[PDB]
Amino acid sequence: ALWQFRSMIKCAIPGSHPLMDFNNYGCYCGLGGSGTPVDELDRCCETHDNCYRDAKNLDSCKFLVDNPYTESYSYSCSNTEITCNSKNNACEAFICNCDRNAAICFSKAPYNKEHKNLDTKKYC
Ligand SMILES: CCCCCCCCOS(=O)(=O)[O-]
Ligand SMILES: [Ca+2]
Ligand SMILES: [Cl-]
Repeated sequence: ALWQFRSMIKCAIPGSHPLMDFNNYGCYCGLGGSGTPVDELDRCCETHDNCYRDAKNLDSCKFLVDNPYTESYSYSCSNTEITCNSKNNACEAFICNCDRNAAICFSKAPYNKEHKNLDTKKYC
């Protein structure tokens, strides 16, 4: 679930402001996205959007009727270490990892204020 995603990011990147920070960033961090990613971070989101694309096409998520951001799952945090609990079932585990990997990715990609609120129509 999205709330869990924001929570997950706040775990891997402490003083973070997930939504303020990762929405409308680059050409992929946000609703949808196209064009060439603008940097390592924008790439993290491209990967995340593909992971969510596979998720819906996953047999294990056949009963999930909406966007993966509505799929709730089970994760824990410890020392900015994100764990996807084994109690998660197929679809959840999967979606949990799309998120986890994204948080980790986000925490290791440079952040360039210039790529925030980028003009998509003009550069994507
Ligand atoms: C352009 C941003 C769209 C998504 C905004 C946040 C939607 C979810 O809000 S939440 O259910 O408390 O995690
Ligand atoms: Ca996106
Ligand atoms: Cl995204």
